[PDB]
Amino acid sequence: GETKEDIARKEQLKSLLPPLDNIINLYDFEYLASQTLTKQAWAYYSSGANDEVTHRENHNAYHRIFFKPKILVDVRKVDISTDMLGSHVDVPFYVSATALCKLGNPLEGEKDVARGCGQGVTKVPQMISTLASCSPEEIIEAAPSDKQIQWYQLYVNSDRKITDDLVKNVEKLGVKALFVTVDAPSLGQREKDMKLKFSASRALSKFIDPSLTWKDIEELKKKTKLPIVIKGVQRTEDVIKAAEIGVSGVVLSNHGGRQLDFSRAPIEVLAETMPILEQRNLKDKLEVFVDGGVRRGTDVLKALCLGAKGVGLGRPFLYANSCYGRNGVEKAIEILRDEIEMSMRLLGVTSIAELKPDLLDLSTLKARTVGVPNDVLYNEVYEGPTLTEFEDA
Amino acid sequence: GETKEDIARKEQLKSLLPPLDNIINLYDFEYLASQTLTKQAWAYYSSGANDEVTHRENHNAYHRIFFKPKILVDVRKVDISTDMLGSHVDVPFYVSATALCKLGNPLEGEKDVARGCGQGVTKVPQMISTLASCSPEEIIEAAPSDKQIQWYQLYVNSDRKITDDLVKNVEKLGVKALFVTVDAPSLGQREKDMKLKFASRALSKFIDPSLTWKDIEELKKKTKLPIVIKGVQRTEDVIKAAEIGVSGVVLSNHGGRQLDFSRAPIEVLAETMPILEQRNLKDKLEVFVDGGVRRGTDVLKALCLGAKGVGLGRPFLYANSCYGRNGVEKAIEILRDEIEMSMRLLGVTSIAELKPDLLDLSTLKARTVGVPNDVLYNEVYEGPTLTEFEDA
Amino acid sequence: GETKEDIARKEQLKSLLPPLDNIINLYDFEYLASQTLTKQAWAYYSSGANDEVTHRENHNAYHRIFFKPKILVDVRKVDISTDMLGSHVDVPFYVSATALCKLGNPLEGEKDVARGCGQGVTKVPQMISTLASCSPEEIIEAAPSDKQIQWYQLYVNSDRKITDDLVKNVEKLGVKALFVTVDAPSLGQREKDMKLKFASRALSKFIDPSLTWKDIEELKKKTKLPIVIKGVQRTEDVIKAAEIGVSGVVLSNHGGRQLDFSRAPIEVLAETMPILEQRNLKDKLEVFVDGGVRRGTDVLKALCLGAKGVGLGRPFLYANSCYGRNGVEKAIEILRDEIEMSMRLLGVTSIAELKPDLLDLSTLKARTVGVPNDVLYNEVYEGPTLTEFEDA
Amino acid sequence: GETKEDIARKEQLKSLLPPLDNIINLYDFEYLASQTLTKQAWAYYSSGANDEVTHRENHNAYHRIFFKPKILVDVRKVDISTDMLGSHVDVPFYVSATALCKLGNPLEGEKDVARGCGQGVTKVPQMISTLASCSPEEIIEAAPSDKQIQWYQLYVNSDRKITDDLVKNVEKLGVKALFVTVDAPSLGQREKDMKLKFSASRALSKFIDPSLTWKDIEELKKKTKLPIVIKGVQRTEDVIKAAEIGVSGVVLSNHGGRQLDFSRAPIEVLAETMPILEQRNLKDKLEVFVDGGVRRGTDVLKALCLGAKGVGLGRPFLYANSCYGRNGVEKAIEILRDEIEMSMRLLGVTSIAELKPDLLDLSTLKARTVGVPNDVLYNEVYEGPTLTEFEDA
Ligand SMILES: Cc1cc2nc3c(=O)[nH]c(=O)nc-3n(C[C@H](O)[C@H](O)[C@H](O)COP(=O)(O)O)c2cc1C
Ligand SMILES: Cc1cc2nc3c(=O)[nH]c(=O)nc-3n(C[C@H](O)[C@H](O)[C@H](O)COP(=O)(O)O)c2cc1C
Ligand SMILES: Cc1cc2nc3c(=O)[nH]c(=O)nc-3n(C[C@H](O)[C@H](O)[C@H](O)COP(=O)(O)O)c2cc1C
Ligand SMILES: Cc1cc2nc3c(=O)[nH]c(=O)nc-3n(C[C@H](O)[C@H](O)[C@H](O)COP(=O)(O)O)c2cc1C
Repeated sequence: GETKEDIARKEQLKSLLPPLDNIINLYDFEYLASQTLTKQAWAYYSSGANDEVTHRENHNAYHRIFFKPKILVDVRKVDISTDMLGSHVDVPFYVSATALCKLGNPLEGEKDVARGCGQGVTKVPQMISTLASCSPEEIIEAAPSDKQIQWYQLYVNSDRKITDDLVKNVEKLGVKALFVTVDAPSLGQREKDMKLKFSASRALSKFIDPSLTWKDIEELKKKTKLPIVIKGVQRTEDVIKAAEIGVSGVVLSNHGGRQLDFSRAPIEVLAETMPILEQRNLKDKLEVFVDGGVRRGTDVLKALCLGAKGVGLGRPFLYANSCYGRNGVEKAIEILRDEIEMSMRLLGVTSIAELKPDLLDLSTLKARTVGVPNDVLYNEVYEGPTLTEFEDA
Repeated sequence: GETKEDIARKEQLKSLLPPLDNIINLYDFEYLASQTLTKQAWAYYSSGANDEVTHRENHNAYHRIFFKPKILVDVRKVDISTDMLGSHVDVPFYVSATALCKLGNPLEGEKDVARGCGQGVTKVPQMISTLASCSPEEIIEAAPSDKQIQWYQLYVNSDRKITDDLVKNVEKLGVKALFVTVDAPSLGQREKDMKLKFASRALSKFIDPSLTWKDIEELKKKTKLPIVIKGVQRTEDVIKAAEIGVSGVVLSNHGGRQLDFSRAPIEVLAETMPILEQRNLKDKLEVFVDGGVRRGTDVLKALCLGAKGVGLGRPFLYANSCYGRNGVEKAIEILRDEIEMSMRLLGVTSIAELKPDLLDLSTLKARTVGVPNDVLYNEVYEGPTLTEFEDA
Repeated sequence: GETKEDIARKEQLKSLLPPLDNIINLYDFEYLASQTLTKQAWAYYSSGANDEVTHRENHNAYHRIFFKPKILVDVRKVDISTDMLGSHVDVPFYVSATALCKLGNPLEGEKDVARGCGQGVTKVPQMISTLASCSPEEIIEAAPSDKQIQWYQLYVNSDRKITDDLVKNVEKLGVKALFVTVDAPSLGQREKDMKLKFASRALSKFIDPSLTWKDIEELKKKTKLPIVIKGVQRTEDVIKAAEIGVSGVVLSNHGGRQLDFSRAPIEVLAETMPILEQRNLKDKLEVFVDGGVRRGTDVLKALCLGAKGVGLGRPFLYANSCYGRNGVEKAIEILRDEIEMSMRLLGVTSIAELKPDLLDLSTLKARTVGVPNDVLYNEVYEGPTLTEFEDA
Repeated sequence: GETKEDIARKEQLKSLLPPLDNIINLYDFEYLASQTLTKQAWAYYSSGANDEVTHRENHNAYHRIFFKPKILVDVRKVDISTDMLGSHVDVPFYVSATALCKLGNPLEGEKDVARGCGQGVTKVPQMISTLASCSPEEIIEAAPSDKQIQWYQLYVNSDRKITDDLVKNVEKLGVKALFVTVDAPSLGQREKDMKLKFSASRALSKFIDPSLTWKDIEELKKKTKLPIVIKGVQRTEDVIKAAEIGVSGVVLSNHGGRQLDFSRAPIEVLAETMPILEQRNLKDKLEVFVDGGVRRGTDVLKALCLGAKGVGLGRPFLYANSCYGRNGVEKAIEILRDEIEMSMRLLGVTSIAELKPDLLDLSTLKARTVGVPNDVLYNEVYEGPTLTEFEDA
């Protein structure tokens, strides 16, 4: 597993971690994390399914979208607060569920992302994983603010009793909503992870029931008063099905590219979906969230302009928590918050409600390309232009 | 040819081959093979025609297709079995014909891919090349299961007697079908191959460059075995095949080893099936595709577009070369699981349910060639940097 | 900040600067500058907002446009002079406002770009920044030719008195126009800049984030100088500008230093001019563009799409920093010749003849984002190799 | 200029030149040439205008075109001969004019490309440059076969007398056609070249008259009986003008990307042009040639399928001539000849006349793209999948 030279090196790098407020963007936590986490943790956290195409595409598709900002608009004041699943929130984003947080943060785990989401002036919703390291009660008890909200992400067990009880329990504990994950009926093949464990129905586990169906969701809807959100939808047809059975929302997601490879970028699915919901006379019947590859405030703004109620982030927070703990999570939150406010100003709007599609240039949303392979001989032999040089010393 | 240093190094690497069950995907057999095979074998197996554009494009075109998976579907059970050329098969894929397998596996050659296809719980169809190292007899005799099926890939000889006899022979031996290759009337230029050995020359009397449709029509009369035209590259020829009544075609370009700039078979498949329907030829033909298939999801996409089966060449060749029969069996297991695992996440439970509504085909045509790089602008530009650790 | 090793190295490189007439293109000044400026100056000048996507896109979008040149046309004589904001100018381009020029040129700052714009045979308009290092007076006083024109770029202060006075002042001083910048109500995040120094903070009372159209309408009444709204990024705002009657706009995003993912001004220009015509606003406004312009052909494309003038920021900044006033003059000569030389090959003889039929705009919209690289497939693949020389 | 270490090194590499028949493709001559030619020659030959975008695009646009080959066709026999400007030729390609051939081949210059074009079984047309190193008569006299044809490329001089006489002269000498170049009224800026000479109307030279117009061509048409071809056309409007004044043809060209940068790939201009010539009832009134970036037989086949009468090549032959002389040129010719025949067989046709557009897939001819710039931080921090490794020795 983790060698002595591995351990020795990382321990030394951890003492050279730069001061938390020298961290400029979310990628910085990722770099530091990639150098300090154990092989196992890094592998667990950073991997995606198979070739990890979807994992990267989730992020790159945001780049097929450009802005059409308004100028000469009074932008002295800006408000990025909004509402999600019935609760008022300070920001348009949230921490999505990430199992085994103790892998990167052994002592605090999820309790630290909870403190991170409520200890600062900006209280951010935290989605709690079913497969979390810590227990539900300790995670919820660690929340430092009564104003902060927490959501419980649920995997339905083959043993429904366990699930029914867990729901009664988290509801008693005070979570504001249930996100039931449906994109993992089977475990995705994360190969970086698999290589380390060298130091078909095997992907199924009764812990997560591969037989979950819409009927099952309809019944769950009857057993609880908590808003229900179907997490992991990847096509418009299922957003419509969700709206028709009456759940509160869906999160357009592919599990951060950790499940089906070649699932589309949720931002693209979002673009296709909202207009169709209007055509089907389902506008606003559902609250639609997206996650995957979101790393910049402008990523969030694009999602909001296309109609997302909220934008989730997984890995960035995981890395912040692992390298700097609760304070890292708070920092991450501050960085994202500011990127959103500053770009909203430049966009020329002053509130989340004003983020609409006419602010986006969607004309090239479909330019997802695959180039003809490189003419290696032609390019190898070719010699490009060179810059002028300084005089010989 | 193969030097002493070459031999010394490779022999040592072969003893460091990792344990067969540490092999995660098809690319792993390729990497190992590339470091252990002889220059000649590697060059022979890994090369494509001219600039090898099509060889790579065959694979890359699969990436112009995305999935539109169904969720909240009972995927506890999944079945990837199907039927090809009248026979029931455990999987939707097969081993395509690859001549000279003894180059990578000197002792067993094709006999080892045969054992690999039937020695495990999953019996996979094996297409036997005309130019195989081993004899038809010994390759078919090597098959360990009576349930496994074998197909014979045929090159029509200028000497038709030789061909007529070979057909009677393989038919007597029990092969379930005849795949007659039509994309190699002349040998493509594999330059990696040629460098090592340092236009009427591309024609050999072995493969008759004069083969025409009439010839196929007559072959149809001389045998009872289903006939499949291997190497179709345009819709017009799929239609001609359906019209002369053969059993199927395999949309292929010889793994990019023949005409460079032939399109990705997956693309030709996407264009073809709808046209077959319009021409009232739906299901008259069984359509297979090969070329650049390396992941289960590649296979699923082909199946959703209507392919009856998906063939793989090189991947199996590499497995056979590095790990022999067990390698082939391993490759088979890897592909089998990739297909089942992703079929579940796709939200379907059988090959029949794999249809085009499961695919996002909106960008199938985004095969691009970028404007050349502005080298001075990019060279001088300095991109953003990541934060750094404190100075030790 | 700037270390001893830094200083020692750069001072030595500055004495090895090549002779000014060995400088072939604008990129050469950029390379030299990047090796000689202080970390602070380089970071300040070369940075863009966040990921710097727009900064680069501003330049790259010019490459989505190709030429459809006329041949067999008498191009013995060529004229690239034109008119901007009521004044005749020798060239179709200008020096856009760049604050803190003393960072790269401590002794002369902006006074040196002024001398550069008028000391040669080609007099180029110079836009003077509000945040310049030098004072308005001294920059205008430094102008060596009475024929050269200067424009004042203005940031409206929260304290309008300061602004009203500054306007009376620059107007008295003789500037030919007022460019009021509207794309920086808040300061963009230049991260290269920030690393060296190791959301209401992005607002300074210097640049009033509350500026609106009404404010511009009133400014129009307090001055006789033509007014140009600098920093327009969408067609709706070009139309609003035309409707309130200002003299023009400059399609710009602050050289990618403000909102990341704002589009390439050239693209916004292509979309805008035809719409202005449809709205019966043809010629009511003079439209300028800036951002990523580095070659004469970039300028020609902007002109063919209807731009009245094309501005350049960084290129001139780099020339001024490395070679001072003479560098600016050199840059001016380089761009001047690139424009004339390519206008001849384009087959036209004057700025007026630069129209869109000279451009191929069919792929203007091919701004793409590729599917991520299949790393295993590409890593394992071995491309063709070139023949080699005999073994020595 | 050329240093002692430069000279010493190159002289040694020239003795290590591999045997001529070990040369597999045109790129091989380019590599060898790039290592053996003098700085000056290489710079002169390999450079294009400004950023050299068009130079590379000329070649890459061929890659936006794919084949739709016919199978089950008797392809035992194949014929790649055709006719150009009234003469029967063994191949569908030719050597385009390249000034100063003595730069790469000091002793023989153009005389060697002439011997190379006629000494073998395949006689290839040779276009002779006005700015050639050798004299017209010696170049024409060096032709070893009476069956081989030569064309004279003309630059019209400000002093028309000189031009009128030169035409009378080359016509007396026996050239079969006049290609008058019109894409160089002014000299393009080849910067690799300029850098070496450190070891506005300055681009004009009365030697090449910048005032040439259509009228001038009409009159030239009256002063000679040789077919005239306007070399350097870059838009459809001028192909139509040429057809209307009655010249024999045009060569869709941009001077190998050595003149206007951002001129289009001639193959693309060809695709657009031929259909328009038919619509305008001008089909076959003109013979249309293309040049630029052609390096493979399939490049040639694509051009022919789109209606080109012949395909020219510049640099490849220049490099072959420079490194191996007359025999190199002959080799180059053999390589191209075979690539064309072998791929024609696989295409499923047996003669040049059968090369038509239904053999091409033109659906993506317009996918000439410019990607959104790279998200450097995201890609830098990302860590891709790795291949399995051999056991530790
Ligand atoms: C290490 C890791 C563990 C995760 N565990 C869960 C989980 O237990 N339940 C769940 O619903 N989603 C899980 N997710 C998915 C996230 O909730 C979310 O979809 C994803 O992280 C968003 O992508 P991003 O990481 O690119 O922002 C996990 C993601 C990661 C990276
Ligand atoms: C080394 C090698 C030898 C081959 N020999 C034959 C052959 O004799 N007959 C035939 O029909 N196809 C032959 N093929 C082509 C395959 O049947 C198949 O079309 C191709 O390998 C599919 O491409 P892939 O390798 O990317 O999967 C050969 C391919 C390779 C790589
Ligand atoms: C270092 C620097 C300082 C600038 N300062 C100003 C300013 O004070 N006012 C303004 O209107 N624009 C300012 N700009 C933007 C320029 O006027 C112009 O829009 C931009 O430089 C054009 O982009 P380019 O550098 O790629 O040519 C500045 C640009 C740079 C690079
Ligand atoms: C070094 C060099 C010199 C050239 N000289 C001439 C010339 O004197 N006259 C002319 O009409 N074309 C000239 N050309 C252009 C060629 O005739 C032809 O257009 C070009 O080489 C085709 O591009 P390619 O080199 O990529 O094949 C020259 C090209 C090169 C590379």
